[PDB]
Amino acid sequence: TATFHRCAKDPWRLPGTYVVVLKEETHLSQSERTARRLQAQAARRGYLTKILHVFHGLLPGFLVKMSGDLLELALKLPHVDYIEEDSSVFAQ
Amino acid sequence: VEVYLLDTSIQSDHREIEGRVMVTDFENVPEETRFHRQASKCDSHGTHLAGVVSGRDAGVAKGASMRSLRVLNCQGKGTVSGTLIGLEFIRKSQLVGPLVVLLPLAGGYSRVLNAACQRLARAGVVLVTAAGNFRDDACLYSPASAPEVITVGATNAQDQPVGTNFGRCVDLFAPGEDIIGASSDCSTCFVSQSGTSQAAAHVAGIAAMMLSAEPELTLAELRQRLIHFS
Repeated sequence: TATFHRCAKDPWRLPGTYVVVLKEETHLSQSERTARRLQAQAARRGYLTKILHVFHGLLPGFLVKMSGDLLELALKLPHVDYIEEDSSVFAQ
Repeated sequence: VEVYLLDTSIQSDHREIEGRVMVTDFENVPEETRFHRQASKCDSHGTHLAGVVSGRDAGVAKGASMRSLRVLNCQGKGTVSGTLIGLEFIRKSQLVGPLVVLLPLAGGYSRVLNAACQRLARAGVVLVTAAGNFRDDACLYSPASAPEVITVGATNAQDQPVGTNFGRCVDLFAPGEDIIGASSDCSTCFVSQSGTSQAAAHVAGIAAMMLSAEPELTLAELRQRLIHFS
């Protein structure tokens, strides 16, 4: 049921870094377990991952640097609400 | 009331804003010529906007207390993830009076950036953002497209659109053409700049004053008053 989101403006996309947003009320301990499952499943498939940040307080989830090849796998993790590819913002 | 600014680095000791901005610990920017990486250039955008809000000679809310977070690099570029982590930093600071959060930046429509802004608005934070300078529908950009954020387009003295984004996602238009404000070229320098960032900073200054006079003023009441006085 989790969906993937990316910037519609192709020049502003930043593939390779993703915000994994977990369902509302997901506890910090579960966000850490979900990130650990992603890293282990990606390693079993021969991919390197790095957790850059763990979110808690505003939205639950984490920021991960990984190949976009892992998106189908990451979208199947049960606590995932949605995954968004990073993108650029600019001074107006 | 405090105005949080998520933007470039600031020249905090420029005479126009000296004493107003408490630079926070927050910095999350993407990687950075030598001329364009000098402090006077890195600091340009945020220093001008801190002046529009709080500046002694040219501020809308002269003397306002501000806090700055660095989410844009020397070229004015940031990421959705860095901006998100900055918004989380503000939420953590709030959990430990009224708050105005000024986001004078835009990217493409982002589900997570809109969701983070929505969570802050649900907690009682007043967020103000630039509509964007793409002569396009603001609903295609973020945080402009978030209904919980006050999205500000730019007009001139004759109420004509400055170009500015427009449409159903723009809550109001405010002055954004040739706005005189602090220039980081030198400690007493001033420069005129145009854009929806300047218009959003004007509205943040108006909001800060309204909230100082009426601390129990909610976002829903405030929003309609700002839209009316535009």
